[PDB]
Amino acid sequence: VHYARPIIILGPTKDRANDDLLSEFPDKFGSCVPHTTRPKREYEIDGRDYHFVSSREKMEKDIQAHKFIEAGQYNSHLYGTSVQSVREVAEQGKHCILDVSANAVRRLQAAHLHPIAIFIRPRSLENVLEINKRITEEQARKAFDRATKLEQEFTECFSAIVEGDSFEEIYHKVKRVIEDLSG
Amino acid sequence: ARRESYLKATQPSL
Repeated sequence: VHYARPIIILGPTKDRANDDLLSEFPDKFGSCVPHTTRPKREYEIDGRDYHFVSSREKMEKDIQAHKFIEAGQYNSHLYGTSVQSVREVAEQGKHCILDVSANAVRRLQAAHLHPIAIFIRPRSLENVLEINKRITEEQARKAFDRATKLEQEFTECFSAIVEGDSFEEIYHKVKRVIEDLSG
Repeated sequence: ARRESYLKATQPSL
């Protein structure tokens, strides 16, 4: 089996693009599961909702030993996506579709996992409204501002920058981008 | 497949 590079899509509509790749090509795209020290709720399922960690000290040590591409605290419990969880998907020859922040890109590269980082760049506020038709003007201005700051601060880590007048255009480009950079 | 707990932990207000 050949290693498949993990994927981090960023920018407006990245979550729709993530869901679409998984639902269209389940043979080439997969997901991994985050870790948490929060205790498991009865209905939750270990290895499915989270990898539930019983020792907060254990997770703290692993975070400091760089075992996570992303980690943080909420409601006094730890949360993170582990290097190994990405590696397992990649080793099985599937692109791991990651829903992580841009700071994870550098951590994935430093962990030698060779990510594909794709930035969907809005051309303007109006372009945001073209490609996401379910949001208010305010939400679109917030998305546009976030994308401007994202590009200003993280443009050096992008594998590809994609643009378009509709989500369909962006999605076709995203798929074509992944095929070009994987071969 | 959003995990709201996870997103709050990893996207803290700065």
